[PDB]
Amino acid sequence: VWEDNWDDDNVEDDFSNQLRAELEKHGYKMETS
Amino acid sequence: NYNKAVEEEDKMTPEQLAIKNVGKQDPKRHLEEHVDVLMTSNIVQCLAAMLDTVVFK
Amino acid sequence: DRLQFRQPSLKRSLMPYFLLTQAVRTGNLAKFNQVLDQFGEKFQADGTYTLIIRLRHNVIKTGVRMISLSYSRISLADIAQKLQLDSPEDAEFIVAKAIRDGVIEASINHEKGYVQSKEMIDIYSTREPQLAFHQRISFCLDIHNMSVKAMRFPPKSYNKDL
Amino acid sequence: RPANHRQLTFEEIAKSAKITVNEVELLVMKALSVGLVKGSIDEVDKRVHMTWVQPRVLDLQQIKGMKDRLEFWCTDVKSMEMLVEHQAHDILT
Amino acid sequence: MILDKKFHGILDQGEGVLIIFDEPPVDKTYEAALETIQNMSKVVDSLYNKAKKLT
Amino acid sequence: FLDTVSTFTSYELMDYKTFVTYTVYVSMIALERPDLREKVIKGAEILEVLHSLPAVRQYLFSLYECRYSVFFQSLAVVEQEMKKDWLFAPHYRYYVREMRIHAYSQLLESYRSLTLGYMAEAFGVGVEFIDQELSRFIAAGRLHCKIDKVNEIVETNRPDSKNWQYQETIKKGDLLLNRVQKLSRVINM
Amino acid sequence: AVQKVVVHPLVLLSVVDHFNRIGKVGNQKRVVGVLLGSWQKKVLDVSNSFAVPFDEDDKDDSVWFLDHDYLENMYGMFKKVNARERIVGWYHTGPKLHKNDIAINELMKRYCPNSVLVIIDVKPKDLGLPTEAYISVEEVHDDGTPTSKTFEHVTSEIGAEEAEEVGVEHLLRDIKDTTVGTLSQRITNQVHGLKGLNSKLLDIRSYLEKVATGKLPINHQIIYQLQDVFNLLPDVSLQEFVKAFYLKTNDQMVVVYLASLIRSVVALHNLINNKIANRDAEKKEG
Amino acid sequence: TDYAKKRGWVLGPNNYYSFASQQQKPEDTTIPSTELAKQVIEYARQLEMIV
Amino acid sequence: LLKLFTTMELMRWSTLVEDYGMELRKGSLESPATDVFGSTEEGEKRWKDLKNRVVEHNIRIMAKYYTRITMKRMAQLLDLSVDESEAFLSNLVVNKTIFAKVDRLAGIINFQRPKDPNNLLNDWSQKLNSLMSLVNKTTHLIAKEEMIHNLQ
Repeated sequence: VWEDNWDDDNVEDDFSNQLRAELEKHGYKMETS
Repeated sequence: NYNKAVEEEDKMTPEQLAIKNVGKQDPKRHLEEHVDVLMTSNIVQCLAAMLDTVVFK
Repeated sequence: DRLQFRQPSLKRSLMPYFLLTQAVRTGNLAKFNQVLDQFGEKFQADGTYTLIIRLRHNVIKTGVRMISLSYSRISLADIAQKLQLDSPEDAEFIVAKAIRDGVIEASINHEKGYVQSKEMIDIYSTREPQLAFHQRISFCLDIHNMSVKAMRFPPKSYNKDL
Repeated sequence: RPANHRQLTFEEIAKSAKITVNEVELLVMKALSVGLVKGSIDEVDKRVHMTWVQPRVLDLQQIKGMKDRLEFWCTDVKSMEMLVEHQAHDILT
Repeated sequence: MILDKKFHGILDQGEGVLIIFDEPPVDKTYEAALETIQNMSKVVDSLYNKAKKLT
Repeated sequence: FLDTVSTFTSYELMDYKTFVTYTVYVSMIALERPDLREKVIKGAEILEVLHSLPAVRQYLFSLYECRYSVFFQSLAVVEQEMKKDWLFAPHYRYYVREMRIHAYSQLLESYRSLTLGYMAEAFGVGVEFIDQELSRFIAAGRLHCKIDKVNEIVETNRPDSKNWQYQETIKKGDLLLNRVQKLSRVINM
Repeated sequence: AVQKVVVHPLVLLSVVDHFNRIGKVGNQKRVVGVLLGSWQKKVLDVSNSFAVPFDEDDKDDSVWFLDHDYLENMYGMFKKVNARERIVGWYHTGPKLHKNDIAINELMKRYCPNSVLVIIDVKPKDLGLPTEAYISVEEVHDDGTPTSKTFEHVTSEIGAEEAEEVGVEHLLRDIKDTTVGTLSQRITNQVHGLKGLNSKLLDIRSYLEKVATGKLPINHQIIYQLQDVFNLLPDVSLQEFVKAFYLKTNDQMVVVYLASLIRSVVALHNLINNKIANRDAEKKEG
Repeated sequence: TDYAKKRGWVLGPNNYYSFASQQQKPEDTTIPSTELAKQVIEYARQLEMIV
Repeated sequence: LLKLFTTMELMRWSTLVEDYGMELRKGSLESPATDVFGSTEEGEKRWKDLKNRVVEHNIRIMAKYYTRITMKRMAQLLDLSVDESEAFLSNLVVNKTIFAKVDRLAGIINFQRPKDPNNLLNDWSQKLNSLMSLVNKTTHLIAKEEMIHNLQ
């Protein structure tokens, strides 16, 4: 389905520059933020 | 509920109508009944102006 | 972007323009301004750099349009600092230009220096509905009514010969 | 006042009856206890809303106002009858 | 228990306001939506018969 | 995957533990609370196979229990294990966003107004990150109505039942209107 | 005692006979007829009636002429041929209520039980219902006036049981039945404003006239309830009823979806047969 | 000076006050009911014209 | 008995205190008042639950009237603490108080203003008012039109 590729490409491509995953960083951001 | 009860067969009508196209076997018209349903449904439209007159003056 | 086309030509042709054509959505001025001229060879060497030199000033318009599709009310620090534009003059000016359009509503307030807002953009649900979708009922019944004419006349064009 | 914001407040009752504010609740409680009025007010701030009541003696300004409002209602019903029936009779019959 | 939808209610943290509401006319939007979805296939099938008989 | 009772260890394509490990994502994310309570929580399948790996029980009782303090600390295992797979890696971005918006709609469903204190302490993350999270998921995600920030407290209204329940057909009314306009285009040509 | 009555059109067509057998003499006074019905059940049901020679005087109004032998003979023979119906009251065709009606009705109050009175019009020009049941009962007045005969209005309906509907429908062949739909509804929605306009407009003129130019007290006490009921609707601002307008307007939207969708379903057979029939008749015509 | 005679507003204690802002009273639902009745007349007309 | 019959006006029980005292003093009639107070606890339950029974029964009477008595002020006029009024509400939760509306900020209660379904409540009221004006207007119109005929 190419309809969902607009949002998946929007957020996926939007995060391609920086903070792509960001899930591994929360473990370090809990004690610092 | 009756409208959907007819549309469940109207979903099967385009198959036969898409196969034979010759002759009519079902004596039901499926049109004038829905027209009568619209006639019973037009009471809301005809009486809406009546409520507009009762509320207005 | 490229969604329904899978060919190994538009990918390689779009690789240099990809990072910037996605960078337009976020709309960062200082960083992407250097990112463009950093490795920019072909898309800026295409000639006379007209549409890209207009794009460098169109980043703020696409960004404020992304704000138009985003929340309506504007803050003094959070979104003004987020958009790299700390100026209460052109902020309230452009927001006012969005209020005079008629598609949205907003307000301005000044109590201690910060710009407050009630940000009540609640839809017309349970707020003057008859005046809200009255023209929707009239217009939809006019189009569907001329559609009823469009299903009454073709039968006449059918029985005209017999 | 038959119309034009019939809703009122206890200031007129306490002012005309020279009674305190603590006794207006017993005053309206007795008014509802007699049975001549059925007033039920859903107010938050102190307000006085009434209901059906009968003069039982005489009202001349309500006879003149009865002729004015009556003639206005009649000419409005006639105006709607001629307005709707005017073109409606010609297009539907 | 509200997420289980056993009764009408909703919680609150900032103000603690409790609001209870319900929507009685449920059988209207369901039958209407079923009529729209079922009739979409009727109009599409009509466009398939006309599109087949024309081109 | 409702017929998993008749499944057995099939070394041909995928092992049973790999089939459960692969279906726990589509079942854990692609289903809501009533769908889980009816399908998997009522069924004894996950009740029998939960003893194989104790992590799955944590990701199920933590999600169903709405405990994000352990969900975000242990979510890194789901992030790392989600990728590096043959067929399940290229779609790892959809499960993350869909699960985050699903959890935000789950907690935000039964909660009308939410202060930053109970939210920051509940999720265990800074306010500066959830600010842009909700900022991107209100316009991009389109989960609820306008957010309130006058007192630094998330307060929504969500009038999506009374009027919008009847307005769910306006899309089929407009698209059906263009479709009957095309029906008018078929006339005489 | 009696909440509603049932009057068959046979007695009013018998009044048509009263206007038919005149003979062009030039009198056409208020011919009094002896009304018959069934007083056994709580509801009153008139089946048929007859006439009695009734003549008044020109100047003196207190003159009234009745007959006991003719009433006992018509009631004896009519009771012999049909014992299911007995005497109930009488009725006059005069449009005006004269003072002599207490003496005319007093005879059937003494000899007969409580008689009902019905006032009709000699010319079928009144748009309203011609039958009004006026019970002859004495009511206590609050102002202190002596107890006298009071005519209280009892509601009435014009219906036929078995055959008179068939006979009237066969003799007319022009009137239409209920026929729920567009015409039977829009006709009422168009002419109803005149149906109330002629009555209310015809009443407020004599009303406002007798307000200032009136004497001989007409029980002004009921006028307080008149203007009171008129003031029971003090021009509501319609603020609370907005949601009700949203509900009725939502039902209007439902009727819109039913019309557009159902008519869109009806357009199938037409918008298909118009093509498949014309192209095949054209390609196979020659 | 020019805006005091052009706009014609009030001058407070070193502040500019704004009046007649969102103060319009909503309709009494009387006129839209009449135009709805006229629209119903047009619905009986166009829906029932050829008959 | 007449005060306890119907339309119980909000009055002070201090006027009844001396009435019950003299009810215990006089012996010509209703003499066994000391026999009513024979037990040390039964009479206290009859008195406390009696004043409670009337201080709740008057609430059951005024609950029919929608005048919004603002019981917050009534507690001030009655000179009693709000805690035993909350206990009175604890008697209302078993006294079928489900038809009520309270407020978090203020203390004013509302025994009316429901969701008001327009198809039942406003429909019923509009039926009684509109139809009552129709048939009621129909009675005195032609009735008076027949009353003015006697002048000729």
